[PDB]
Amino acid sequence: RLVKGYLEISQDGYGFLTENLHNLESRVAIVSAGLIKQYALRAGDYVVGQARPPRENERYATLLKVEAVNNLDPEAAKNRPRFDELTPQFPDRQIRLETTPDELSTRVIDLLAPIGRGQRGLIVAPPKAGKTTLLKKIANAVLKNEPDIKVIVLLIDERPEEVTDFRESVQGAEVIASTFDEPPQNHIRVAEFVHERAKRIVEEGGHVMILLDSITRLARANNLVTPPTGRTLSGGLDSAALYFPKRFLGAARNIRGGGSLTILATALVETGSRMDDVIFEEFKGTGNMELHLSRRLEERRIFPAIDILKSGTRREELLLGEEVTHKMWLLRKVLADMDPAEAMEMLLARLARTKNNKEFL
Amino acid sequence: RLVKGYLEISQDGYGFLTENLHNLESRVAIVSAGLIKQYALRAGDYVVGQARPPRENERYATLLKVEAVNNLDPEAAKNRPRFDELTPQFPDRQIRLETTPDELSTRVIDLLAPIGRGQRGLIVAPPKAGKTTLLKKIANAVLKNEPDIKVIVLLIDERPEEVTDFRESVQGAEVIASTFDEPPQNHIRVAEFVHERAKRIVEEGGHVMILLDSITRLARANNLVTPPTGRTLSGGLDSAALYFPKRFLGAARNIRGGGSLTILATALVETGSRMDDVIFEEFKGTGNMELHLSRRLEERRIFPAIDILKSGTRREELLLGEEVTHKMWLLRKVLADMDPAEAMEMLLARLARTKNNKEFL
Amino acid sequence: DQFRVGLARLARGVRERMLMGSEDSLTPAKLVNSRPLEAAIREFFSRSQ
Ligand SMILES: Nc1ncnc2c1ncn2[C@@H]1O[C@H](COP(=O)(O)OP(=O)(O)O)[C@@H](O)[C@H]1O
Ligand SMILES: Nc1ncnc2c1ncn2[C@@H]1O[C@H](COP(=O)(O)OP(=O)(O)O)[C@@H](O)[C@H]1O
Ligand code: BEF
Ligand code: BEF
Ligand code: BEF
Ligand SMILES: [Mg+2]
Ligand SMILES: [Mg+2]
Repeated sequence: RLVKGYLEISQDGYGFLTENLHNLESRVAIVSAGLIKQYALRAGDYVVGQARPPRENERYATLLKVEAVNNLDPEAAKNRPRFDELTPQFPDRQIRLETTPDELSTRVIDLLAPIGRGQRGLIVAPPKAGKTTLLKKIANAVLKNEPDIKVIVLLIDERPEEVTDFRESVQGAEVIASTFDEPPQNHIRVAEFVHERAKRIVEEGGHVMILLDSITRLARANNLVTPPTGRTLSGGLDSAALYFPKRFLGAARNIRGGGSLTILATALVETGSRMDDVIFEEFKGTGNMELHLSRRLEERRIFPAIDILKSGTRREELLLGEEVTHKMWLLRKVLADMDPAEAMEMLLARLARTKNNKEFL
Repeated sequence: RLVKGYLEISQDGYGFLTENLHNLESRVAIVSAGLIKQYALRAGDYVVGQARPPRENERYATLLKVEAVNNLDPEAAKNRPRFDELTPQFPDRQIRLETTPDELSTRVIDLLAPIGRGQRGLIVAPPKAGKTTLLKKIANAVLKNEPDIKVIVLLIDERPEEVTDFRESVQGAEVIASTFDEPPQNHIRVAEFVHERAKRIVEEGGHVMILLDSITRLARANNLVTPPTGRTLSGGLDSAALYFPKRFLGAARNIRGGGSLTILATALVETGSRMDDVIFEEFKGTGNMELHLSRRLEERRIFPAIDILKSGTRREELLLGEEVTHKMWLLRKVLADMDPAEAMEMLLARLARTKNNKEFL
Repeated sequence: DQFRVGLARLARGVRERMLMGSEDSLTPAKLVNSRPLEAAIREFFSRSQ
């Protein structure tokens, strides 16, 4: 009998193998501390191996033998550089975005905020400004442009119907979700488990993206889980609560030893709460990509409702050739002077004609 | 067997020798209180000497003999003026700046804020204003203009890849860093250790420049570490947290008996937080040099994006001759009335022609 | 004799642990723990009247 799951090490030195729901489950498989010390396993490690039905007085099946860890043999798990010891650098290898049902949006992203592997990216928008739909487009474009990469879709504190839509529209990539019906604790647990799994995979030189809707809601859960910290930050935030979201987001990085973690998360702003704006500003100093969407641009029903001027990346020279870089510089010079809605409509009109390379020509 | 390190005296009367990482390790060398009293060693004192492997039940190596302290014989440690009693003066010894990859930057710095030995200076900029790049230029310029002076780079709460870039671009000078991935505890510890080392060296008549990126993040770590202090200052600051940053910064000074401690630090402003603005104003009352960077100039891609009018020092006469002082006075009078971006463009065009002294003619 | 008492108690714990010990890679620690008899010797030399 074979079982599979993701390793979750308990305080007692023994661990459990989890299912996709990322929670304690009756079918979780026991893993003794002995096996953990044997295979140098770590939280988030994907473990597959023969297991047996629990003996009398055993409530959970036990892993009889370890066969594969993160889809590979356990040996390499003993001798491998630790994720925290991997060198973090800039994303030096870009990804071109294209999704058939909306190529306008993917091309506009390509021209505004090119994506590389190891990206720490963020999209900032008021409610109802193309955020969730845009993230769907990016997921689809990745699953057409970067099939090799372990694409992970994480949905925190968000809408159940959106979970269903993305589950169905992600064509099989790992969609993990925890709706607003769930308490913050479930959100934090699932998010951290997914995070640890991603870091374990990237440890193996693997390429991962985490598409995190509502990183702000994750920060809210982090705040509410922070038990005192003493003083409260202005706007209702806690001083030490944001350390966990900050580390969470800053884990994404380019590795000079292979593989990387690219996290694209969604930020809410202009919500009338100092809390949201403070979270936005705090994460901006950690991220290498910001893409702004304007509420007014939505209100006119012109899409994708992107705020061109505010959007951009850092170190585009590392993801673009000089021709593309100077093209982008020319375009931004042309667009800097003129209004958001007008700018976006005009750009859509120009880009509707041809694919980006021809609109260049 | 020879060992080396920097002395960290613990609460128990015995100390440890550390490496550049500025924390506890397994390889730190034990130093008995007897040796400390014998050679008057203090925290930050650099100790080199023959050591021995630990005996059984001993966990760290012990310094069998002291050979050199602060690169000199231990006897002088007995008879030397203590750092805190060194007479402070104004910086009476200017340091000319020239860095080949951007001599316009160093030139404008010279024409806006001449640097001396014992300078207590600050560069104030919003996010993404070349603050970090300007600090890099200053470092590179010092590493040819003042190769003699012990150049220490302290990066606190900042981007790991910037740490790598400065490590490689500093050409071997002492780069100490503690990224935002670290808790404030690590930041404070490393900063204090580096500071104590610097004061110990300057006590030896030594010259030190500490280029500190993110002094405001250091203040943030101080505020987070401060256990209560009770009442909250406007902006979320703590009343007594800033005492330690203030002392840290005010330590920089001109010694009338030899050596100097100069600290050039990077400050954040226009961040939307009263906290940063209060920190800036509080430190401005202790420093002698301020160089202001404009976000709008960066948005126009005009570098160095300096706010000339807000830029300046105190007691420039001590760092400039009469001809230079009056030339700078003329230059400010002309540029006093001009708009920030356009004034910078004017100055850059005028300086692009030739070297500064040639620009005078 | 206090020594033997400690060894007997240690035999109890090591006995339970071996059966709980899934694999044979349990001799060093899963079979060995000096807390019981060590504290017993302390008890006899200090808590014995
Ligand atoms: N590119 C688009 N094309 C068509 N409809 C869009 C587009 N972007 C957003 N919308 C509309 O906006 C509504 C909510 O968008 P969503 O992105 O979920 O809001 P938010 O940006 O707050 O997540 C949807 O009902 C959808 O019809
Ligand atoms: N002199 C310069 N030359 C080229 N790029 C610059 C210069 N100054 C700033 N930049 C741009 O600004 C960014 C660095 O921001 P930085 O100055 O480190 O932030 P802060 O000013 O808050 O420390 C880089 O991405 C770079 O493109
Ligand atoms: F309500 Be929206 F999706 F932020
Ligand atoms: F974002 Be900058 F480096 F302060
Ligand atoms: F900083 Be001054 F003394 F007002
Ligand atoms: Mg939405
Ligand atoms: Mg910076």
